[PDB]
Amino acid sequence: NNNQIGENKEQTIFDHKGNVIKTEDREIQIISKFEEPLIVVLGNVLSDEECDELIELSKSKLSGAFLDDNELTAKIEKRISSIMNVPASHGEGLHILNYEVDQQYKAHYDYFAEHSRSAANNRISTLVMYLNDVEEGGETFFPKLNLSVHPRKGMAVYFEYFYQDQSLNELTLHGGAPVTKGEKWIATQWVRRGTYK
Amino acid sequence: NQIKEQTIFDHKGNVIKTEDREIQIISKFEEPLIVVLGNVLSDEECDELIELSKSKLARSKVGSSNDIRTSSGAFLDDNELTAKIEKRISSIMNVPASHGEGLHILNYEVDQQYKAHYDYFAEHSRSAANNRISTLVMYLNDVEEGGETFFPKLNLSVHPRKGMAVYFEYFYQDQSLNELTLHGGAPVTKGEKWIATQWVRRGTYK
Ligand SMILES: O=C(O)CCC(=O)C(=O)O
Ligand SMILES: O=C(O)CCC(=O)C(=O)O
Ligand SMILES: [K+]
Repeated sequence: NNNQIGENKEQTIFDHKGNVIKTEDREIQIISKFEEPLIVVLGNVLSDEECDELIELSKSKLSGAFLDDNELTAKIEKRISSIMNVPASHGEGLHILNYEVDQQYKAHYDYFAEHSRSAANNRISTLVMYLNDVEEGGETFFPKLNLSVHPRKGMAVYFEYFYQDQSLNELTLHGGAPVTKGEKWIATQWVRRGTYK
Repeated sequence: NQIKEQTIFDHKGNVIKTEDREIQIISKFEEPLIVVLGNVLSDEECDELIELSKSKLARSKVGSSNDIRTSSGAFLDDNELTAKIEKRISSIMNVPASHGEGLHILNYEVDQQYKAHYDYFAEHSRSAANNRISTLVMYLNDVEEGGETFFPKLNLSVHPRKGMAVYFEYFYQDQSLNELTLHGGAPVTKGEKWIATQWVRRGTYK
């Protein structure tokens, strides 16, 4: 029952210790952390072939679109659940987005306004997975924090917005900067507070 | 019509093409500028640097018997490998290799740490005549737990990952921006940590 040590900080959903996240089928690398709100750059999230397969599944179906469930998407969602420390049933599913040149995603929040039907089971965290390499542009940027993550195939950026202090959630404003050369493919997993699917 | 101080590192885009390798720009903290970089050193280059740091090429002892000091670690005298790596690093850092102090190798064992500090020298010192302006810390091995490079005034950490590096600079006119680059190496709690550091001076050093 010792004295208080350091300042009191809100607990996060992502609570992994160390430099690696050992999932059932892959060891994910913790690359960098912005402490609060928690933004984590992750390495070795998806294999090259998994990235290819997700893009292919996306093209055959066609803003973006969710993939239909199959053995690959369930495998990937299971791995993602280990990273995000929330059961896969809380995720909305693998949503695939393709940016052509000059396309972008203007800054926004991923959680829903309190006064909306969707906020009854609100989003609490996001994982953005880079499915290809982007010749130029396409950074994921957080303008209130002056932090950017640059696309790199197989890597991902994790961030959460489940804080009691709503100003911390409001620091998670983020966008996809315009692609200026090449194209950008991402998969996004948005995680809800409760079971979604 | 007008629409921030300029930086030494001014690379545009997602990669840095050097004479022999394409380095990956992974993440950027804008000001003071801190950049996580991928694909800096190959696995074998990391292993060889570690081995060289235990040879007669080293000028001192690379390992220590809890707080790392400025006498801890060793500079490597020049050979074919170190020159090749310094040439690559110079393209990353946008400064000629002759401004670098040379590869400095440091080994941390369990419980060892580098308490938070600045890399630049105090104005009132002989070393400030040709002060340091930027640092590249290259991770030469994997660390299971601990060993993060942390910036306590910015609440940002970079975790060790073999072959990656963190770059940061402290050549700003606004001195408060330089003082935001206070950083350290968090204690290694499982395994060991090997790094190479290149410190770059404003003018020719060697
Ligand atoms: O394209 C990006 O980098 C950002 C993606 C994003 O904002 C999302 O998928 O929710
Ligand atoms: O060990 C680290 O992560 C940081 C080392 C450092 O601060 C330096 O090499 O100058
Ligand atoms: K030293």
